[PDB]
Formats: sequence, structure tokens, C-alpha cells
Amino acid sequence: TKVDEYGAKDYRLQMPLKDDHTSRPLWVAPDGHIFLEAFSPVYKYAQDFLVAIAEPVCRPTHVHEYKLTAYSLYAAVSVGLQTSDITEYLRKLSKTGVPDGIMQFIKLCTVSYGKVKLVLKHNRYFVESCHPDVIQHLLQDPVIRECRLRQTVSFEVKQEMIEELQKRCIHLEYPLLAEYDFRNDSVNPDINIDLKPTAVLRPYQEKSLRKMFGNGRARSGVIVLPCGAGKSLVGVTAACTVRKRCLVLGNSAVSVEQWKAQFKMWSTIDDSQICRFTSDAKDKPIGCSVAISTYSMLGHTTKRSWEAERVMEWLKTQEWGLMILDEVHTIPAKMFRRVLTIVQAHCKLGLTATLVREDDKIVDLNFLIGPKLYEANWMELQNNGYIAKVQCAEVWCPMSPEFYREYVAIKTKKRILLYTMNPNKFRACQFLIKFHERRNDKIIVFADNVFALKEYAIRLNKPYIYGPTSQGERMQILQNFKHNPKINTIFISKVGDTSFDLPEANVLIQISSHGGSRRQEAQRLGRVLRAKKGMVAEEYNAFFYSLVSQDTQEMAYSTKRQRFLVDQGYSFKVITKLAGMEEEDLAFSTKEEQQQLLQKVLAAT
Amino acid sequence: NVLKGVLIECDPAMKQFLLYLDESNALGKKFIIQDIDDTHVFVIAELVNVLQERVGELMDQNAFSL
Amino acid sequence: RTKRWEGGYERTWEILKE
Amino acid sequence: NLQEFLGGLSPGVLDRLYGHPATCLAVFRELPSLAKNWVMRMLFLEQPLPQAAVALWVKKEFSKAQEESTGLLSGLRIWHTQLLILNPIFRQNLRIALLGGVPSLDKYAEERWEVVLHFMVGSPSAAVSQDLAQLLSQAGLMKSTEPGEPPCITSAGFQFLLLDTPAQLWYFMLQYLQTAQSRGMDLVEILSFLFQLSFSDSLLNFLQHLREFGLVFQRKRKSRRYYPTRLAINQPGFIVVETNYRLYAYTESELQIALIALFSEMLYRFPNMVVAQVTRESVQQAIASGITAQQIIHFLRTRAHPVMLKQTPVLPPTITDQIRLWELERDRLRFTEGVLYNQFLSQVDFELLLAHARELGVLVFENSAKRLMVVTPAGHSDVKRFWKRQ
Repeated sequence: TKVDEYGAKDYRLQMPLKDDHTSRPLWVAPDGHIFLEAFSPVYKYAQDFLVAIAEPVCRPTHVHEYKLTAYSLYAAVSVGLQTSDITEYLRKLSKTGVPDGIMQFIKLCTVSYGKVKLVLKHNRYFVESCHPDVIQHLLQDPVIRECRLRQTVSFEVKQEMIEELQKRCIHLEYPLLAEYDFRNDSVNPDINIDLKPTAVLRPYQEKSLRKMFGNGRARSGVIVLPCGAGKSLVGVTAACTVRKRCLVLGNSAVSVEQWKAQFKMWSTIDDSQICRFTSDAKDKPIGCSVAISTYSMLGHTTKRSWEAERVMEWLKTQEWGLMILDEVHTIPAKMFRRVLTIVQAHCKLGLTATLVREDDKIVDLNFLIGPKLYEANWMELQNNGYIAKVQCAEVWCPMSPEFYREYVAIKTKKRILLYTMNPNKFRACQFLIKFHERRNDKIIVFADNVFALKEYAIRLNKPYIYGPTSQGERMQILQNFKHNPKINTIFISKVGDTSFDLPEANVLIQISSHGGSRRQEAQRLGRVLRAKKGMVAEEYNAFFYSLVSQDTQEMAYSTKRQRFLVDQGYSFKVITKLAGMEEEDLAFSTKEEQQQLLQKVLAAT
Repeated sequence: NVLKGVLIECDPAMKQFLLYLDESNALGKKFIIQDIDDTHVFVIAELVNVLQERVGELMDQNAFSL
Repeated sequence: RTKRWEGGYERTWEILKE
Repeated sequence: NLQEFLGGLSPGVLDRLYGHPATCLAVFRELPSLAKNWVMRMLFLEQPLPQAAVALWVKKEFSKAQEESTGLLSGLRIWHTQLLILNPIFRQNLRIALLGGVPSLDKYAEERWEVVLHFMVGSPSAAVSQDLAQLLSQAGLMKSTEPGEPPCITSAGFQFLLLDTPAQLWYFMLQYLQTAQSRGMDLVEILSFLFQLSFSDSLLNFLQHLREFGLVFQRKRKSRRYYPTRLAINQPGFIVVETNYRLYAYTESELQIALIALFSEMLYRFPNMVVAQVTRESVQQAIASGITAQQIIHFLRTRAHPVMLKQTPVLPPTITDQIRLWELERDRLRFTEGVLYNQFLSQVDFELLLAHARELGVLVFENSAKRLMVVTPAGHSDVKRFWKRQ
């Protein structure tokens, strides 16, 4: 609240300093921001405690940055950490005390939890509460009465208005409890699903699963893990532990196929007990319990084919022990979020690898599913070797003079097609691909503009893939990339970042970017995180190049796009010039070729 | 002939931006007296400060505000 | 037959005392 | 350096400056490697010796040391060829110099220099001294232009501020001597005191200025005896740099926070720590003020916390490269005053004018293909006179 002569807020008169400040490695700002030391001997204990009570926002190598909020404190209470149980240790760890503001915030957030519980039974959602005064003073606003369908006091609530009531309670200061007591539940018989000994659970996976199962009752929340870290395995383990009917929701055909494959590989459950509620193919969804389907189908708003209507009615009628949702970052979308209310589930677990978006709808996930239970430390995984180390780099390509002339002259938005296609970046990508090809490194080129992708691919006679590409040709190209030594590069379009199971690649060049999309950046980066059989963290075998054009809007987009990665800790090294480019022969070495490319770009319209 | 002013050298992209400026009369005058080379141009001394301000605005456009 | 996760949180910091 | 300062002197001032007490020893210590040995050798000789002996008195290997030492001591004029006997005065003084004839102080020096830097920066609370203010103003690192309003800080001021304490103080004292000659204070008398430290009205005023700078402290209500501080004769880091342009500095003295804020955006200030961000805005603000990326990088490196010393390089490459690129972008457009030519009837005349401009140094840039060139206004008069002369 107090501002120094500079921008930083003043806290000299706010909180004191502990005498043994050197011993205490923890800081506590009044706003809730906490700065932990990664060099302290008790760093591991401090990390565990701060991860338990707070969500990371920036975890560089030296000083980690966390911030706590109501959702994080509710998650702490869910895993069973009381207000004293957290605040006493927070004061002990803190080297400068705990401000009264944070003290009262923690007390209020902890006490305002568990008073209101939401439990669905016999397809009816009852708002139970041991304390009756909570309901007595909660029925002040008319929205509760209109929403409601027309000790231990409970009342039934309308299915459709659950989301509205939950978001209302969040700001009403009485969070709802979504814990599932699968251990004590006889209404829905347990499913015959077990985890085979073959599956191996990594320490971070086990920690995330523990945070989810803080107690005997499973907690509904979101666990963010890298795509290469085995989030599919974590979800399968969660379903197996729940031992009740599980509905996994993918985002595409590839996602559902991969989910079925993961289920069969890691769970002893028989093949016949798994169904694919997919329009392309179905396996008698009503027949078995464990189901894999898609948001588009479940939230489909237009006409429903009679068979799918029967399946949808069956799904609505039945109650699901677990609702796994992969790629939760798309949930807050209108149709996708409608699925949450369409289907009934005790706990709706969420898994993803890029929980970031521009529109401020990510906060809605906290109530749509639950608090962010776990968020894996990418740097720690890199050190442990579970994830391939990546030498993140941004190659600056100076824009050609004529191209810059037209780009600046035109105030329209042909610049997206223009600066994405310039001779300098073309030569840079050509030279980089040549260097990695002679180095036997697998290349996955990326480009949002299909026009630019096709032009580059024809000029380099490479197998570009994109949306309306035939599925058979897509599979053939991927198989050739994985097996044929003569080819070691594939030019994938935006479809690549959506969802795929692609072979591990040693480099990932991105000539063009869709825009300031942290989601796309992280999605494309996750491709090369696949750990090799015998690599090492320090070898930096994996490389990521984000080619950008100097003095162009692409620079702003790249800087706005690398925020999530830098927050994780990746250091994007800038490359102004590439050694050997002048000696190496490359296309567009003369003014004329740039002229024809510019003419084609202009005629593109 | 002899012409007064200043000579500014920059990368070809900035040179092309200056050419666009003079051609489109963004500053209201054809300040580019002559083009010494692909990376060198001549501008009137009095206008240099505002030209540099315009270049700074361009940098603001092409750089994100962290 | 329950799993280790159902037991409870590890509470890794509880070991340290001052 | 002191070697530069002494080299930039005349023989008449040099021999006088070679005072008996200390100068002959302080200048001796300057002798880097070998000239010490020759000075000791021919300290006891009253007969000059041929130059060929000195030439051949060093082996073929490492002769460059011999030539450089001989040139340096010829500039110092310790001896004369006399045809290489040393100066009689220097010989006598050196023979007389060779068998012939605190914890609170360092803190005081630190505090005094810190308050001086606080005044140098726009600190509302700082020590007030009109003589110090005017001395800094005339030192070339500050300009007021309005006695009523407090003086501001010039471009050189920020560069001086970001320098390390040793070099900062040494340059400050160099400027002090140069301005002492201008104000009329005898240079030799004040200079000899500095040499004597490492072992009149003008003397009293000079000692007062030194005490104001914090190098000395009488401690006895300005008595004749003085106890020089450590700085009179001539530390761990605290900043931690992340990979996201974030600085965590364990600073309690406001001077360090101000120095960091000069080129970073401050976010939080804890009792024993402060958080700042190195953004384009702050870095370009410093560069416009006058700093260059080298000073910022050196400052962060010297004030580097021990935690980041283990990693090599100490400062992350991404941070260093980003700072350098930010400084470069500002000077992408290089402005250089000049005068252009047009309408060259013949290339022979243009080439002759180009040769003349190259000889006189007037030319700044030329274009043979376009038959034109640019000349600075200073050389515009010369080239115009040449054209008139035809």
C-alpha cells in the first residue's frame, strides 16, 4: 500500500526482520507473494510446504516465486492442513515475519471451508451443511431460490444451475466441497480395474497423486504435468485408484485413441470393458463402464443421431465416479464447459500440460473443476532427467529491404503473410535444417500460415502436413519420418500442436507463429521434451528454435509468447547471426528470387 | 552542388522505413535530400530529432511492454 | 488393499523442527 | 593511471616533484618489473655508462620488456645519456630513501563516500557542502546552470556513478588535481602528499577536501596529526540475477538500491532484500541518460552474490546478450554531421577532391559508384576554399 520514491512498495514499517534471517530462507510479501531460495539447505522442505499452500508463478534456478490465493488455501485445507498447521510453520520459516494482512487472509480462507458441501446422490445434487446458519444466511439473494429445483441440513439443487451457484459461492466466501468418498460408496458398484505392476510411477507423479488423494476421499482438481511426463499414466493411475466408473474426455480422435491405448497398456481392465463413444467408430458404449469420448460430441448442440442420443441419455442417467478431462485449458469454452453440467460426476479430475491462455477464463477453471492440485517443476524434471533438456533459442532474422518497405507501407494485415515469408528467415531455416540434417537430428518444422508452409515445403521438397491432408497420407508421412533414414524432417501445420503421438525429435524449428499464444508455444515445445533412452540433462541434446523477424510485429508476439516458458525457467538465447550462413549456399541468394517471392506474396491477396 | 544537413547510416530495414516516410510525407516534407548508399541517407539537420522520435515509436510498436 | 496415496499427505517439512 | 599522470609532465616540474621524503619511492614502486633492478644498480655510480651495455644487458628473449622499461624511464627522465647516469638529485634522494638521511577509519571512509554518492544522485537527504558541490560541478560530472535549484547530473555523471569504488575515487582525485592547477593550487605540493600517504594554506585546504572525501580523519578537532583511512593509501557481492530479468539484491544501504533503480524497475523492498526487474524501459532509460551496457554488466558482475559465482559465466548469457542488444538498438541509427556534394561534371576532379579530403582527414564517407561524398562542416570551409582556389 505504501509506495517508495521508486515503483517498489515500501514495507520498512510494515513487518519486522527476524534476527536469524540467514537461517530463515523464506520471504512473505503483504500481497501474498513469496520468494524462496533455491540455495538454502532446507530448500526441499520449503519447496514442499510452499507448493502445498501456494501455486508457482515463476520458478527460476535461484529464487523461486510463489503466490497464494483462496483456491490454494482451500486445496491445503483439503489435503488437511489447518490454519495453524500452515501459519505456524509459515512464521517459523519466514525470515521477516508474517504481515497481519496475510495472517487474517489465511485465517478467513481456512475457516471459510467445509461449511458447505455438495454431494450428488441418485442423480440429485444436495447442498449439505452440518452448520445450519450457513444456509440460513446464504438464502438472502433470490438467485438461490430461483436456482433451487421447484443437523446436516441439505437441499436439492437444479442440475443446470450448478456452475452458476458454484461461481456465486466462490465470491460468497463459502467454497463447496467436491470430495468423493469412493471408499465408502455402495450406490455405484466398484469397477474391475487394477494397476498392473508393469506400470512405473515416477516420484513427481506419485507426489501429484498423493496431493490429489490427500485423504481417503479423492479430491477434484487440476494437475498440470508436461506432456512427455506421463500425464496419461497419471490419469490412468487416478482412475485405477478410484476403482469406479470413469469417463475420460479427450479433445480429438487422436486423443481418444491414445487414451484407449494407455488404458489397455497400463491397466489390467479387459478390452471389452473399454468403449470409444466416437462418431467414426463405437464399441457399444452402453455395454461397458469405462468410457472415452470427446467434448465436441458430449456438448454437441445440433441434431443428435438416434444411437448417439440413446448413448447420451444413458450417460446423463448414470453417475460417474471419476470424470477425467484432458487438455483442461479448453474447458472454459462455451460448448466444452456445457459438458460439465451435461454429465454428472463426483470428482472431475483435470490433466494438461499448458494451463495458460490470454482471455481471463483460466481462473474459471478453479471452480469449474477445482483448485490446481499439482504443477510439476519443469526445471527439476530436467535435472532429474525425466524430461530432455532443451536449448531454447530465438533466431533473429533481419528483414529484407523491399519486404520491410511493403510491410511498413501497408497498414493492412497482409503483414502476417509477409513477414512470415521473407528471404532472410527462409535462408536461416534452410541453413539450420541443413546443419541438423548433417547432424542426424530429427526436425519438426512449424508454421501457422498454410500458404507459407506450402511455399517453404515445395521449395525444400519436404513432406508438409496440414489440416485437410488425407489421414492415410498423414500416417504414411509420419511413418517415413520415424523409420526411413533418408528423411529426417516433417513440416507440420497448426494441426501438429492440437494433439498427436509423434516420435521424439532432436530439434524443433518454428518459422512462423500463430500469435501471442502461450498455449501454442508450450504445446509445440512439449514435442521435443520426450526423454531419450540414454541422454543426459547437460548435453542439451534437444533444441528449440523460434525464428523471428527483426523490427516486426513478430518480435512483439514472440516476446509475449515466451512468457510461460521463461516463468518455468527456460532461458531463450537470442541469435543475431548464424556462423557459416555466408559460406553455405542457400536459396534467395539474388535480388531476383526475392522479387518473385514478393510478387507472389502480393498476388496472394 | 553543396547541400547542408546531416547523414544518417542504418540497416537496410530502417533505410527503407525512412524511404517510406519521405515518400508518404509522414513528416510533411521530403527530408531525404539524397540516398548515399543502401544503408546511408541524407536528411535535414532540423528534422532529425523528430525523425528519431518516430523511430523510437516504431521500436515501441515492435517491442512488447514487459 | 488401499494405496499409499490414500494414507495421507507426506508432510515432508514436519521432520524439521526449531 | 598514475603512470599516465606522471608521464604527462615536464622535466622542470618532474625534478622538483622528486622530493626527498617519498616521491623517489612512490615512483619507484611504479616501475613494473625490471627498471627497479636497473635503478638499484646505478644508484651508486657517479660515472655514466654507454647505452650499448644497457641494450645488451637483457637476453634476446623478452627484450620487449627492456625497450618498454627504457622508454618509460626515459619519459620519467630518471637518467640522462650525457654522451646513462641517473639524475644527481634523484640519486641523492633515493639514497636518502635507502639507508640514508583502523576498523572505525574504514567505516568512516565508507560512510563519507556513501553520503557523497547520495548527494551525487538525486537524494533528498544528503550532506551539504557548497565547496564540494561546486568542485563536483567543475569536475565535469555535474552541471547546475541555476544556483537556486540543486544541480542535476550530466551524462558522464551516471557513468562515473556506476564505476567501482577504487576506479571511481582514483578518477575523482585525478580530476581534483587537474582542477587544482586551474584554481591555482600548486600541483607538486598536493601530489607529494598522496605519495607520502601510502607509506601551508594550500596544504590545509587540500587536507580539508580529502577529509570531506573521507580519505583522512584528524579525529582531534582538526589537529596537525591525521590518521589516513584505507582509501587514502590508494568485498562480497549481494545481487542475484535470474534468467527472467529479475534481480534480488541483499541491500540495506539506500545507495545500492538507487544504483540498481538507475537501470531497473523496482518491485518490492524487503528489510534485507529488494526485488527489481531489468526491462526495456529501464535499460533504455539508462542508455539515453548516457550509460552503456558495459558499465551495467560490470556493475552486476562485481556485485554478484556468492550463490551465482559457482556457475560459469557468473552472469547469465541471456541477460548479458539482452542488455547488449537493447543498447545496440538505440544506436541503430548513427547520426554524423556532414555536407553532401552533387553534380560532378568529371570524375577526375571528384577523385582529386577525394584525395585532398583523405589527406586532410575531412572526408567521412565516399561513394565512387554514385560519384559523391560527405564532409563534416569543419572541413566544409577547407573544401570550399580549395574549390574557390581551383
